[PDB]
Amino acid sequence: IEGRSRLHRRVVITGIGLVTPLGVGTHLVWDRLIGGESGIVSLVGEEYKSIPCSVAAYVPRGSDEGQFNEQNFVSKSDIKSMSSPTIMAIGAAELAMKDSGWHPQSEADQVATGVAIGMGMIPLEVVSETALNFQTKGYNKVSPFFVPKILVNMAAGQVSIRYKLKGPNHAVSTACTTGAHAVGDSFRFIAHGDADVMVAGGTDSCISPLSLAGFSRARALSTNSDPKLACRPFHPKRDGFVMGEGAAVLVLEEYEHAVQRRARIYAEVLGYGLSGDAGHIDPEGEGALRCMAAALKDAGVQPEEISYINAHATSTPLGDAAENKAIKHLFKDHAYALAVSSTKGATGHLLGAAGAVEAAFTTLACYYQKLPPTLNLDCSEPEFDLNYVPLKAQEWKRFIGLTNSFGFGGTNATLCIAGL
Amino acid sequence: RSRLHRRVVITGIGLVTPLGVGTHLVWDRLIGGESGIVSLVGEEYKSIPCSVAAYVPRGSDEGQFNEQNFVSKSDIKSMSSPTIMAIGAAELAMKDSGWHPQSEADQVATGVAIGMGMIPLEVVSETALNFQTKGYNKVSPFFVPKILVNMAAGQVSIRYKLKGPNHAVSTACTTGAHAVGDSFRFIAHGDADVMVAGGTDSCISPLSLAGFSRARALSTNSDPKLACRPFHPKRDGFVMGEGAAVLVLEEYEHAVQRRARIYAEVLGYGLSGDAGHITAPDPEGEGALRCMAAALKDAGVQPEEISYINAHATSTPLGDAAENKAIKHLFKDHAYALAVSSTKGATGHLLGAAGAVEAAFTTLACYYQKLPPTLNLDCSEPEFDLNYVPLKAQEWKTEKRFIGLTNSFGFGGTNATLCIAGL
Ligand SMILES: [N+]
Ligand SMILES: [N+]
Repeated sequence: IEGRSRLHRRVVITGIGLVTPLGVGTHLVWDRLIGGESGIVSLVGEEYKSIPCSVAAYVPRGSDEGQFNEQNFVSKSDIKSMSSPTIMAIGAAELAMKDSGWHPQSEADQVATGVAIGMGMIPLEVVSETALNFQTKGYNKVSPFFVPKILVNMAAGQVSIRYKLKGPNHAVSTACTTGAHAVGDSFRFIAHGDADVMVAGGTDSCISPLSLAGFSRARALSTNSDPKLACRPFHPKRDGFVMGEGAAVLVLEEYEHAVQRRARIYAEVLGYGLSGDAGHIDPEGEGALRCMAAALKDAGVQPEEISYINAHATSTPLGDAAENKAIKHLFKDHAYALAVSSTKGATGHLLGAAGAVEAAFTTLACYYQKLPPTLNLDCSEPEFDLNYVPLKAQEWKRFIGLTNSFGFGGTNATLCIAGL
Repeated sequence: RSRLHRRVVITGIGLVTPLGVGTHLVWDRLIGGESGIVSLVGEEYKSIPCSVAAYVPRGSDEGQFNEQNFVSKSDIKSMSSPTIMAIGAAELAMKDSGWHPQSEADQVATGVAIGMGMIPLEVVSETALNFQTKGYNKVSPFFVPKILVNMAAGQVSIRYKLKGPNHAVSTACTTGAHAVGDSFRFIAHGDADVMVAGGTDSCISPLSLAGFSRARALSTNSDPKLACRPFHPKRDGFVMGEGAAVLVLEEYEHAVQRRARIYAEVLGYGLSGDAGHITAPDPEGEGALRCMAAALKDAGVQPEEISYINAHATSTPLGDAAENKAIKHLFKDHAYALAVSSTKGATGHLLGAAGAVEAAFTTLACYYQKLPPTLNLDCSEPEFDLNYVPLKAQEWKTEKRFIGLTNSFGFGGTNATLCIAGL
């Protein structure tokens, strides 16, 4: 009546695929990130005069190495029935499986491999254009692919079909927290015995006048016209986030499964914490504290064992300060022994993909024992007195990291990830 | 390493459906063989092949949905129709459960997992027009919240002080089952002691119905009395419904200590992907077989112990047959000794809420040991030779444990099954 004990398995990360404003491809992206590079640029197009915002972080497109070329992954015929985020997700999943050396062929390997890829927001423009087409050209001009193009779970569905992944098929949609939940849920499915491998992550492409209008009106997007300075987490002059686009996918695998096939293992997922603010759609950051605490409890590790936090910090006056507070309250005097950085200066806020790209960055920090910098942080206010890895990457017991994702609607998640 | 896997029970249900509002009222009408499927009305729906749907009945009578009972007039303009229905369903579920967290400890011990299959499309297109015409300054600050899938779970959490795990899935027709299954796993794992779990969807509009008709998913039958008929020779697509279902899941000892009324125990949860087609089901039903088997394995139950299956069967030619094939394959000779029914003839297909409403029906089936019928099933092809509880409700008494399955299969080939049992 109190329950039964069951085997709870260890879970590792063996592959990473990245489609980001810093570029495409695992170690290329990590190099640029560590080298202090950024993908934030000025918005181009006449359609953007209607909005106060003038910057964003785009995925670089083209045929050079490190650029995104859709035609490498999908046919011209597929591009009509798939949204841009779905295409980005297929690219990232392909690169992740290649990075892992996992290409399931047998029925047993296919059924043992699932997919958990989330999306924060559906493609607004596709809905917008179809509505107008329906109203002016009639029913029979609506694409038969409209529904399959606009469902949140379609990226996970398409990756499953493309790579014949037949295990659990799951898609979360929790705004900025989306990518973190996808990795955590996958971790849990594997530990529980539902799958031996999970292809997990997040994707989003929300850069459009309407989307940016919506976010400008509902939250704080920076109005800074200088793309080199717009996004500055923890900085006195921070004034809102910068929208990015992209997809990040990780291959999670049961430990003995990985060892048996002699996979290269980046890191171990130790813990997963979740909480709700239950406040507003909190300057003390209580929700953030409870979520980090939950991840520590899940991992069975003490606060003093943590050496690195990849912060959610999106460059907002209230948000960055609340997270800083939650960190200080939880870690107390140990807060001064660890390092904290936000990589959003480099990628922008990738929304649905943010938690996944940052889980990948934390995974690589564990692997390389090196910390990506917080860009643009040349000074700080008294309350910001921690080591935020300002400007330049730093070299760095077991290496244990946390990565935080806090989303619209008060939904919070933290992942605890460690070196092996 | 081994870890404690706690037991999880259902202590409250709140239903907002085309059959009406209020869990036990809806159950009585379902068992009595009622349906909420009606004809569409208005020039707005001209030119679209589908002319039927299932609406939540609105008004101030018993069993009717009155928005004002749950959200204030000013709060309406800040949230979508699905969000409002989820708030209503959640309020009813927590009232049914007798769970209303007050202390910080009870608040942090209680989370929310409510999903949505699809955001109402009309807010996007209307806002787009408003933005193109009146400009930036007239775009609502609530537009983003209205189009985020996770906003139902967020609003329910704020409104009811739920500070535990805050989670939202969006897996089309499988949404509601995932929300319940994920909550089960969170409780069993120790992340929360109580979860407010379910699904909501309210997206019957010209554009949505045009979309699903173009994908060739919907019934083209103009007769609402006959349009939806799972397992029937003349089935020709599903009927879109709307609504919300919320269930209160709770750790077993937690429920016992407070003397909660316990409907049923959640035993198991299984998941799979067809990896076949983005909208069409695997004709072999291999995906369905796999998530049912996975549910039984999670539950520690043998096929021969299952007495009832609440089928996904939405009344499509290929879908219904593929599921029938999966049950026959998995259960073998025992397929003829269990009962299977689809309640979509009564509620329509509630999309994001379907897996949650049908988890609720399966739970009540366990509690009452009575099986809701498949409507409109007056005859069948030779391949449909099982007991589909045709037309009229059946009592299902056993001296052994009543154990049921509920299936949800969605676009994208995403499958889930829940295993729920009497106590
Ligand atoms: N993060
Ligand atoms: N079902």
